[PDB]
Order: sequence, then structure tokens, then C-alpha cells
Amino acid sequence: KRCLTNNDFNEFIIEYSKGLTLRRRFNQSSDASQSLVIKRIWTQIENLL
Amino acid sequence: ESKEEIKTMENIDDEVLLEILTDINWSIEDDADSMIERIDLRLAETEYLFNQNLLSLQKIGPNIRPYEDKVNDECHRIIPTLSLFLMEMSNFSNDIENVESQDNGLQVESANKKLLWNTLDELLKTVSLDEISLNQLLECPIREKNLPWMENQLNLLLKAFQAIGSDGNEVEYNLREISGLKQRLQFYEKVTKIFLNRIVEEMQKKFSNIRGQDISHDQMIRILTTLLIFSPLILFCKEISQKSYQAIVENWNVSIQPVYMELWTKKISQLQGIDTNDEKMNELSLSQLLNEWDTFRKERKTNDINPVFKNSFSLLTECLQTMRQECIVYQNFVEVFFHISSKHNFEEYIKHFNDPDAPPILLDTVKVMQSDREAAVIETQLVSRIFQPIVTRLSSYFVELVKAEPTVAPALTFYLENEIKSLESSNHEFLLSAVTRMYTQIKQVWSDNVEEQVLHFERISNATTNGEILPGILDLPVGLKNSEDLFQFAKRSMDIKDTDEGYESIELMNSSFRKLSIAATRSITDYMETISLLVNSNWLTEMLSMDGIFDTSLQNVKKVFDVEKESYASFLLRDTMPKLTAFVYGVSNIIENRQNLENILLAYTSHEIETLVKRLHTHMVNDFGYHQENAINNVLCDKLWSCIQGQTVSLYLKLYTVIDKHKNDIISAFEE
Repeated sequence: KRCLTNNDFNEFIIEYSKGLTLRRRFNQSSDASQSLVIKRIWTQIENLL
Repeated sequence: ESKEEIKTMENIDDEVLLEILTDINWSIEDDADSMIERIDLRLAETEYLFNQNLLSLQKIGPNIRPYEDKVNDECHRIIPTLSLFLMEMSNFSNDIENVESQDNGLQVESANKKLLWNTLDELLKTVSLDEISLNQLLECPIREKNLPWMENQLNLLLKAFQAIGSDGNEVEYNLREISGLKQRLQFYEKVTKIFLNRIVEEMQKKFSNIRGQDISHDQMIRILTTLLIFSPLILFCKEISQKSYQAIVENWNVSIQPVYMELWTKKISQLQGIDTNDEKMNELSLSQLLNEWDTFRKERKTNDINPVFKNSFSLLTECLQTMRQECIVYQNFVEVFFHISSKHNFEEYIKHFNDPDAPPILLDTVKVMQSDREAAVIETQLVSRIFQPIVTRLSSYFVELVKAEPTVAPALTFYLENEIKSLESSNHEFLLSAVTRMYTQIKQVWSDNVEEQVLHFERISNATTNGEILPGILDLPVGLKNSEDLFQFAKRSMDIKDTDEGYESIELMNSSFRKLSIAATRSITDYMETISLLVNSNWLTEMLSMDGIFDTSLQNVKKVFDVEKESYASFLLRDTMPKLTAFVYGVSNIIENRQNLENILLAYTSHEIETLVKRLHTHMVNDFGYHQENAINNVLCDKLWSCIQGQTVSLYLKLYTVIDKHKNDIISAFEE
């Protein structure tokens, strides 16, 4: 919802996937086999694209 | 930016996916976390409900079990008499032993087989220590012919475990004081080399099992290869001395489950093929009720094209491939360790008996296993968007519910997941189509009534036409949702219970909630909507409601009571009296298989509404003359004067209509 809103702020993509890139590195400091968290940063990836 | 932890297999992913598969992890929700709290309270009342259900009630059901179980305490109460009988014979006879051998007693003077030999009677500890036949009679092995590593070096490793390596001396006895320093350290050093040999034979032979993908799927090379692993798990020292042989059966098969699990994962999800739009088959279950009954049926039972196994194929395939995730994983109950039991010295009995079935086979155990997640979620999540099912698939998904009673496998939990393919398969059970019947009886009343605002008259000038669609050709799917509930649903059966029906109360909401949805058709109760109403209800109630399996009978005579009450209102300016009520009021529906002239689409002979209003107002209202006409005919006087020869007393009776609203001699006696 932040994405289409403003820029996404850009911080609502930039800082939002910064402080979410924290927990997207919960999904990257190990992954096995958190298809939940993999689905999380998966949709983060598709939205960022 | 604040890079978080190493998410490597925490307290989640143990079906926390399937936990979050309540509704969706589709954005996101903490609202759905509250929904999880609601399902948690639902389980709380279902489990307190199970608690007081079983707390005195089915704890007396457990006393109803104690018929058989206190009966086992009754033959076992003869075992109390056999146990006090043998314990009384040996109690008094052993007291006779206490006075008999111990005449002096003085056991060093009366029973000195062990008082001369306080340690010398326990002098059979000469098999110390190591390590000749530990690695000579097993190179890696010398086995596979009930040979010296099966018959002897195995049992020599049982002598490595007969040697209690930490019960060394008790130095007044001193059997293995320094012999126990390297007895099973060289027997478990050489058998640590045989242990790494069977570990490399486990990753190697199980990588050959990963190459073994014989016939849909089948890992038969892993079955004959599993015959080459029963000796490794029998191997009684014991066999996993430090949880290692089972780690060659499980932690080695950890990645080698995912070769079979990845195999079924990419395998089973590829059978996708479907239709597009089947109004033809609803014209075959609309053509069924046309030439029925009233004729020879029509349907056969006809289609029901879903009865062709587009998804019922997996009911014997992905329940069988699910029975590879379960029942050939219950042939991984021939490969868990196997079945570690039993050989006992150390490969003696399984040197002979190393041939399991294993599946399935009964139920008396307690165990746990894995390797059934993605085949189950693949079978159900594949079967998800299935909106025609499970109406015709009532006994299919309920046979799936009642699939596995008597095994000791998790196929019951699969059958409970296949009950979840009936029950957590959501309200389909589709009574939200009744919400589409009232919600689309109100928010779609701006199209059907847009031709039918005046429907049964012409004051607001509209034709009596609205339509019965939803559920018009869904009444055709009552014969198509009911026809394939006896062939397709019956050919989806299994063990206890599973059709065996016995089941399919869905399929009784095809009576109950179909007369509730048909009560929304009673809330949908125009004269092509009265005509389509009773024609749609009786388009289900000509064959499907007598086989008499429905409950919309009073709905059919209720909407058909609105067809009598609104077809003699649409013809309330026409019949009057019976001159349009037989061939022009009900036969605007009977031969159909503004409402003054608007029954002229079929307009069954004779005296239709195109002549009952015109050729009765054209020198016929009084008579051809005036009281009365010289015509009792069947061509044009049926609109004019045979109508008057069918409504003769209805002249004065119709003139009496002004005799209450706003004496009777000069009209009702001498009407000419």
C-alpha cells in the first residue's frame, strides 16, 4: 500500500525495505527452510520489481 | 539495514505453513492473527466439548470399554488366580525349599554351590577382549549370505555389547578390569570403520535409491536396496550405538527424503487439464427434464462431465501418491530404521527374516514419521478451485474423509486432511450462492424487472419475463450434481469407512440447503419467472425429486402456487372464466418447454390470448346477438360463444361483480 502511494516515500520503499531489509536478512542470514519468510522477501522482490 | 537473525529451522515450519494455511498469508494479516484466535477458541470449545464429552460420558464410554478391558482384568483376574495359584504353589513349595535345602542353612554348609563359589559360579567371562573377528570377519562386511559378518561378526559385536564396557572389574570379581579398556574400543574402532563403511554404503546405496525411480514413482530399487539395509539396522549393538545407524537411516535419508519428496513434488503437479464452459451439458440436463418424465429418461444418468476423472483420477493416484508420502512411507516403515527389530544375536533372526511388507498393516503401536507435507498440500491445494465439486464429489471427499480407520499410519491424518478436503475445503457447501440468490435477487433486480416492472400487467407497460437463471441451469446441475453422486462419488472409495455410504450428507443439503436455496427461489417467487420458476423447480422435480432425493417439493408447489396465483393474474383480464385458463394461461408455460397479449410466444391452441381479448370483444361479450349466441363451436366461438357456452352462468355471475363494490330480476331471469 505504501508503494503506489507517494514515492513510496521513497522511504516507504527505501527505509521500509531498509528496516525490512533487516528482517529480509532474517530471511537471508539463514533461510532453511522458511518458505514463509522466503515468501515474504519473495513478494518484497516482486513488488520492488 | 539492521540485518536480522539466521532463520535456520526455528519453532516454525513444522507445519507453520499449514498453520498459516487457515485462510491465507496473503497480505497478511494481524487481522488474520485475530482470526487465528477465533479458530483457537473454536478448538477450545470443541476440545472442552471433547473433554466433558469424555469426562464422565465417554469416560463411561471408557467404562463401556471396560466391558472388554475389565474383561481383560477378568481373564486377567483368572491370571490373579493363576498368579496366586502359581505363586501359592511356589510360595508354599518355596517355603518347603527354605526348610528343605537349608536344613542347616548355613549356606556354606547346606547349599554351598554358591558359597564355595561366591565369584566362581559367575566364572563364564572368558571371551575377552578384542579384536580378531571384528574386522577380519567383516572387511567392510563379509556378509550378504547370512555370512560371517551377518552370522558371526555381528554377534561378535553383540559380544562387544555383552561386554559391559563401563562395568569393568568389581575387583573382587575382576573380569574385564583392563580387558574392558579396548574390547569394544577396538571392536567399535574396527566396527567404527564398519560403521563408517555402512554410512558410506548408506549415502552411497541411498544415492542409488535416489537413482532408483522405477515405476510411478516407485523407488522399488529402494525396496530391494532396503533389503540391503535391514542387516545394517538390525545389527544389534544396538544397532545405533550412539544414534548413528538410525542417522544412516534417517539423517542420511534427510536429504534422501527430498529426492523422493522433490520427485513427487515436481511429479504430481503436472496433470492439469480442464474445460471452459458447459452450457451444452446443462442443455443435456435441461434437455433431460424436457423429455422426462412424462417420457423415458433423459437423463441416462447423463453428464455431469466432471464424473470423467479430471480430479477423481488423483483420488486413486494422489491418494496413492499420498500413499507414497504415507503408505510407501509406510514402506519406509520398512526403511525407518527398517523396522529395526529383530535379530537379537546380533544379526540372527533378521539374518533369516529380513523381508517386510511393511505397509500398512494394522493399528497397535505408537510412533512418528515425516515426508508427507508437500504431497498432501499438493493434492489439496491442487484440488482447491473446484467450484463444481464437491456437490457431485460428496462421497468422494467424504470417502476421502472416511478413508483410513484401521492403519497405524498418518494416512488417517491424511484422511483428516482429506476430511479437510471436505471440511476445511470451505463452504462449498455452497450456501453463499443463496446469498447470491437474495443479494443477486436484489442487486440484479434492475435487469430482469427492467423488462418486467409491470410484469403480469401493462400499467407500467412491461412484459412478464425475468428468468430463473441461478438456479435455472443450476437446477440442471441438481441432476448433474446428483447424477454423478452415484457413479463418480461411488468410484472414489477406500477402507473404513469410505463409501460405504454411510456418508454424503451434502447430498442431503442437496435436499436441505437446496430447499434453502430453493427457498430463496421461493424468495425469487413475472410469468416467465413463474413459468421459469415452476419450470425450473419441476425441471429438477421431474426426475431428481421423484428417485425422490430433494426437499424442494413445497418450494415447487409454492412457486407453482405463485404460478397459479400469478398466471391467473397475468391472465386476470383473460380467464374469465376458463376461456383462456387451459390453453392460454398454464399452457403459456406448458407449451413453452404486458401480459394481456404477451402470452403469444407459444400460445397453445385453442383460444389463445390473441383471440380471448379481441374475438370476445368483437360481438361476443353479450352474445353473437345478445343473450344468447347461436354458436357452441371449437374454432372461433371458443374465443367468442363457446366461451359463452363455457361461461354461460358467468354472464350473470360476472355481472354480480358490481353487486358488492360501489333487486336482481330483470337480468338474472329474462337476460334477453
